[PDB]
Amino acid sequence: AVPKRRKSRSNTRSRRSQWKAAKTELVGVTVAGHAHKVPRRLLKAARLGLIDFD
Amino acid sequence: MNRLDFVDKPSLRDDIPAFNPGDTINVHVKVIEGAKERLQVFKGVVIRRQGGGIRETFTVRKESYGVGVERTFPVHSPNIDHIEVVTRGDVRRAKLYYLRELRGKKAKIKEK
Amino acid sequence: VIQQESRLKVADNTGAKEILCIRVLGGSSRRYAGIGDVIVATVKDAIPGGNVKRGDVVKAVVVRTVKERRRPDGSYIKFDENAAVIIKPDNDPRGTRIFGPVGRELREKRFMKIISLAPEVL
Amino acid sequence: PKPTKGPRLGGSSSHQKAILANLATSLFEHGRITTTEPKARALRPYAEKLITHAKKGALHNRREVLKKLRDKDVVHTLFAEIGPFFADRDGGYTRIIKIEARKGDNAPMAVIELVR
Amino acid sequence: ARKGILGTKLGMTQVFDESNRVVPVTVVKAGPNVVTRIRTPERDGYSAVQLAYGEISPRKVNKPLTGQYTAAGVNPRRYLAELRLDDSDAATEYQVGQELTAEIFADGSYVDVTGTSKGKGFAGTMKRHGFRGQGASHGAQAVHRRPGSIGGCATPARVFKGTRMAGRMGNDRVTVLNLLVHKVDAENGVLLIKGAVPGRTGGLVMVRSAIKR
RNA sequence: CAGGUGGUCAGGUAGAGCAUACCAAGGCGUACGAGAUAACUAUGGUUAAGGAACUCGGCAAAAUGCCCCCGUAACUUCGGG
RNA sequence: AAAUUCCUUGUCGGGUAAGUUCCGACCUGCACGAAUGGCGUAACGACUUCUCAACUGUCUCAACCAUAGACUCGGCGAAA
RNA sequence: CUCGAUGUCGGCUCGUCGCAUCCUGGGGCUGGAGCAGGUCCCAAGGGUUGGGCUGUUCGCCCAUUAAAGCGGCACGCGAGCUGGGUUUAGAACGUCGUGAGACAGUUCGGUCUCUAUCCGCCGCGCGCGUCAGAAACUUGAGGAAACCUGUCCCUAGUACGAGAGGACCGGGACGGACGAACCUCUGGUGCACCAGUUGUCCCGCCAGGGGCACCGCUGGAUAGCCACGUUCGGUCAGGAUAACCGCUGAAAGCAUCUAAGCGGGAAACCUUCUCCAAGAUCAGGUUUCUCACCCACUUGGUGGGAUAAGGCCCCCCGCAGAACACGGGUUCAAUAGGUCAGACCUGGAAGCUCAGUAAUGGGUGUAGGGAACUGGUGCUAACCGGCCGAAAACUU
Ligand SMILES: [Mg+2]
Ligand SMILES: [Mg+2]
Ligand SMILES: [Mg+2]
Ligand SMILES: [Mg+2]
Ligand SMILES: [Mg+2]
Ligand SMILES: [Mg+2]
Ligand SMILES: [Mg+2]
Ligand SMILES: [Mg+2]
Ligand SMILES: [Mg+2]
Ligand SMILES: [Mg+2]
Ligand SMILES: [Mg+2]
Ligand SMILES: [Mg+2]
Ligand SMILES: [Mg+2]
Ligand SMILES: [Mg+2]
Ligand SMILES: [Mg+2]
Ligand SMILES: [Mg+2]
Ligand SMILES: [Mg+2]
Ligand SMILES: [Mg+2]
Ligand SMILES: [Mg+2]
Ligand SMILES: [Mg+2]
Ligand SMILES: [Mg+2]
Ligand SMILES: [Mg+2]
Ligand SMILES: [Mg+2]
Ligand SMILES: [Mg+2]
Ligand SMILES: [Mg+2]
Ligand SMILES: [Mg+2]
Ligand SMILES: [Mg+2]
Ligand SMILES: [Mg+2]
Ligand SMILES: [Mg+2]
Ligand SMILES: [Mg+2]
Ligand SMILES: [Mg+2]
Ligand SMILES: [Mg+2]
Ligand SMILES: [Mg+2]
Ligand SMILES: [Mg+2]
Ligand SMILES: [Mg+2]
Ligand SMILES: [Mg+2]
Ligand SMILES: [Mg+2]
Ligand SMILES: [Mg+2]
Ligand SMILES: [Mg+2]
Ligand SMILES: [Mg+2]
Ligand SMILES: [Mg+2]
Ligand SMILES: [Mg+2]
Ligand SMILES: [Mg+2]
Ligand SMILES: [Mg+2]
Ligand SMILES: [Mg+2]
Ligand SMILES: [Mg+2]
Ligand SMILES: [Mg+2]
Ligand SMILES: [Mg+2]
Ligand SMILES: [Mg+2]
Ligand SMILES: [Mg+2]
Ligand SMILES: [Mg+2]
Ligand SMILES: [Mg+2]
Ligand SMILES: [Mg+2]
Ligand SMILES: [Mg+2]
Ligand SMILES: [Mg+2]
Ligand SMILES: [Mg+2]
Ligand SMILES: [Mg+2]
Ligand SMILES: [Mg+2]
Ligand SMILES: [Mg+2]
Ligand SMILES: [Mg+2]
Ligand SMILES: [Mg+2]
Ligand SMILES: [Mg+2]
Ligand SMILES: [Mg+2]
Ligand SMILES: [Mg+2]
Repeated sequence: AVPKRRKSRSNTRSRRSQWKAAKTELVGVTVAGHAHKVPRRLLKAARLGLIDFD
Repeated sequence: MNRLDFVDKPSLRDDIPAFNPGDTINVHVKVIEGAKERLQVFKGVVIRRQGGGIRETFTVRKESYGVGVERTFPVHSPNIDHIEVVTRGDVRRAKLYYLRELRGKKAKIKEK
Repeated sequence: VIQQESRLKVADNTGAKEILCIRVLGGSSRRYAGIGDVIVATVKDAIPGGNVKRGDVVKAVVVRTVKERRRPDGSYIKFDENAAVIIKPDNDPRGTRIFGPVGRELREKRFMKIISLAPEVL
Repeated sequence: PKPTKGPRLGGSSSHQKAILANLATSLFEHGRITTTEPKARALRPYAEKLITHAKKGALHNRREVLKKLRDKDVVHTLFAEIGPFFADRDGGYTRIIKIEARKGDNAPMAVIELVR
Repeated sequence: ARKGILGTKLGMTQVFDESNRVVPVTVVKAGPNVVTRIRTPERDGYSAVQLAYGEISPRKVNKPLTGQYTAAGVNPRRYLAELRLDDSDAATEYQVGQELTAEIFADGSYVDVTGTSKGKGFAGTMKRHGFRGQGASHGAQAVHRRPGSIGGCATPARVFKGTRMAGRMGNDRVTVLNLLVHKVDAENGVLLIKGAVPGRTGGLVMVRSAIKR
């Protein structure tokens, strides 16, 4: 099927606004006297030094 | 063990012999013909066990008048009076479904 | 189990050797025919010079079924060929005796003359 | 072990036996493997059932490991080093540690390593 | 007037009755319950009775729900449901804190057993509603399990409400009526109930005495 | 760009074979991925009892299948079939 | 009664439990016919048509399993 | 009305509606003895089969059934399927035309396109509202689904009838079709299960195994999912009624179901049974829990900050599942994996040893290998943590 008519501004901005990024949360890590922020799912590898903080 | 072994424990029957697929077995079945209570004998060849305790079944097989007939009883069924072991058997499988397509003298299971 | 277009061996001496199911009597749109069920049939093979001919429309009760049949005692029963006996309209066989064993479910369907002529009734 | 509920690793199920055979060879050889995370949840019941054959140490258990590992230089270190090291540990021989997901496909990654 | 109890589906097994027939049963641990609340018509508008069931650690129960058992003098349970009674001689036989066990049913009685059925996921039309499907050969281009038509034509230019389509099946509240209680087992807190019983093995099941009989 | 393009060389084990299966010499993993038991569609597999009752129609699928030895009909233009 | 027959599912015999199709005939050939050949014919056909044996998910009546998609996440990113 | 396109017959799948009713249900009249009928009245709740022939609708026929209803919806339904018929190009037969050709004559062959924007519909979430913030259990305004029926026995060979034949009303038993739940049994499936085996290559070789050949093929196969399987359902009783049957009774001293008034009365109607449901914006009810700060301004039912009860994200998973949701668990832990022991499937492992010229067979041994189902075990991962989140008053 093809679109019958073009959508209005109020109809194409309502759907497009629901395409967004779900931000993750961050916790505190102390490594070598330095503080950083990783997600909690990577909390073990930060303490094992397996996270390059760049 | 299972979760439901404290329910099936009073319904189990001791004094049932230890047979295997390939044996030849007499099975004494209680039959009610009106109000008579006679006792009919089924002599055949054990081909199957599908275990589980109270739910275990076996399948025997004979050749009545040129027509193969199977009966599938439950073990621990009180319609079986007593099972009596006649002849052992020397088989390699455990379900013996090749006996269904062999007639007559070619269904001879070995002795020991 | 037997439905329309099934071919059955015939377990008596009426001359018919193989019939072909047409209906399964006992209600409307009935699909299957176990042991002890009347069947309208058509005789597709017959011995030359007999009581029945090829092309007759007879009735018949099923006595042997390859599909397993549950009995109320927990047991099961399973024959190796499908067999029927041609009956009269008073539940009596047309022939004089029955070849092969027949099932015990003929005993509650009030077919008492077929059991007494059978060699072995299981 | 528990079979894979779902589509198998690498497409076919013939390929899943090959991927799990080459990851257990590399895990026993090095002691630490960086791989994707669903290929590391699958590895963990498969390598702990090859140390249990190695802890028993019989000939018949060695002939059973050789059904899965086609590398004799790592069957030796499984029966001479990895086997007797875990002799006083009742199961649980590996550890999965989650790493940053990799660029290019956002495939989440984990490391699987032996315990000590 | 209508007795009721809360239990757990433990599985199915078989058993043999007095005339040597086979009876497929379903073990339901109609466990020890406690009353914990009574609905009266001058306070609530109807008449019923709560029933608490199931062992739970007292730290998994939060502070609002812990207080509802404290005004009843009862240690907290896991599940809690009501037994809807009728308003004729309503609730004299229930008191708060009363123990209900599995031997309030007798052998040969009939029960209505209700629970939450098993999830079948997002199911199509030949599984959720028993459609026939089109043919599997003779040219049938890609319609082996599709529904086909769903309406008429330009009159009416709409699909009617209630049309049978695909979607999620299962997870429904299902009551199966008139099941025979084969044997009550007071030592184990076990009913043996003939036949199928809705739910997964381990789920919450309400057992009530039947009215159709 | 799943299409088209003439000629030469062409190993092993099984095999009648340049078929097919598995391999050598030598090449290649060919250029979006990671996941995930939804419906439905494609591509393959299996199915109790019945066996064309399907359908415009046995379409599709299933079946038959190799070597050696016996044996082989109507009809025929004497080759055949 | 045909690759020709409108009336027409002509009528008669055979085949199936039931045969508008099929095979054999009648002749009442709407409107066959002798090199725009008439009537036959062994062989041969990815032809048209009818029946039978064997076989099976075509079907009664569907159920399960794997894969490529569909669905989720990251990248690129069109069209009628 | 549509020619800058509104795609035709039948079948398939899925329906929905009317009653001009085929069956079942209720009645009047009868040239109704009974049994079965004829005709008319009321009634749409459900039910209404499988084949042969034809492209067929129509129609005949076979075998059944309680019956095999007649019609509307673009002669319902091709962005759902089919393409046999019809309406392209090929070819032939008959007839017409000197001919090209033609024939609501016949015959054989003949591409069925489309990634769903909007409304509709089946599902499932996010957001805010419900005058504080939360948690648990609920009433049901209003809707959805379901509604079919047979044979046999007893009452009784009684009522009726010269005979043949043969009941209404009540009571009981066993089925068919349909539906929903379910996996104990039967049966099917089984892509990390066990075993047999062919060809070939590799592991140095023998022995033992493995890769690939549709899972190479073959024999089985627990869990899960299922039907062919198990179990259950359509019930009982009330309320108001249709046709029809009355009671009392005038106008009209009689009579009349009616004008006042009161009853009987069916599968239709409303309750009762199962299910969804307070987004029912009148946004409900019973309870318990938190029941507390701090800062600034223009002192506002104002903005910020920090919390409580509680929840979410993350994590370990599920028989919960497209995402999301829902449910269990997080060291005070048996959630998953391991491990240990049972259950179950397979069918007697390797190694050694004995018998045999060998192929192979016996012993050690209900062996060994193994997944889902049950129970113990604190060994691996459930972590040393983030984000949300509580009240102007006033009138009687
Ligand atoms: Mg066993
Ligand atoms: Mg699986
Ligand atoms: Mg993929
Ligand atoms: Mg393979
Ligand atoms: Mg599921
Ligand atoms: Mg189908
Ligand atoms: Mg296509
Ligand atoms: Mg297809
Ligand atoms: Mg190219
Ligand atoms: Mg060429
Ligand atoms: Mg070669
Ligand atoms: Mg080749
Ligand atoms: Mg390329
Ligand atoms: Mg899939
Ligand atoms: Mg089949
Ligand atoms: Mg078969
Ligand atoms: Mg056949
Ligand atoms: Mg045929
Ligand atoms: Mg069909
Ligand atoms: Mg048909
Ligand atoms: Mg047909
Ligand atoms: Mg073909
Ligand atoms: Mg083929
Ligand atoms: Mg020929
Ligand atoms: Mg012809
Ligand atoms: Mg004719
Ligand atoms: Mg002819
Ligand atoms: Mg002429
Ligand atoms: Mg001439
Ligand atoms: Mg001429
Ligand atoms: Mg010619
Ligand atoms: Mg994307
Ligand atoms: Mg034009
Ligand atoms: Mg236009
Ligand atoms: Mg049409
Ligand atoms: Mg009417
Ligand atoms: Mg009448
Ligand atoms: Mg209707
Ligand atoms: Mg009603
Ligand atoms: Mg209609
Ligand atoms: Mg139409
Ligand atoms: Mg129509
Ligand atoms: Mg359309
Ligand atoms: Mg359209
Ligand atoms: Mg032409
Ligand atoms: Mg001319
Ligand atoms: Mg094509
Ligand atoms: Mg589409
Ligand atoms: Mg209501
Ligand atoms: Mg509303
Ligand atoms: Mg269902
Ligand atoms: Mg089981
Ligand atoms: Mg089974
Ligand atoms: Mg294996
Ligand atoms: Mg060897
Ligand atoms: Mg190779
Ligand atoms: Mg199973
Ligand atoms: Mg009533
Ligand atoms: Mg509710
Ligand atoms: Mg509320
Ligand atoms: Mg949660
Ligand atoms: Mg041995
Ligand atoms: Mg020797
Ligand atoms: Mg084990």
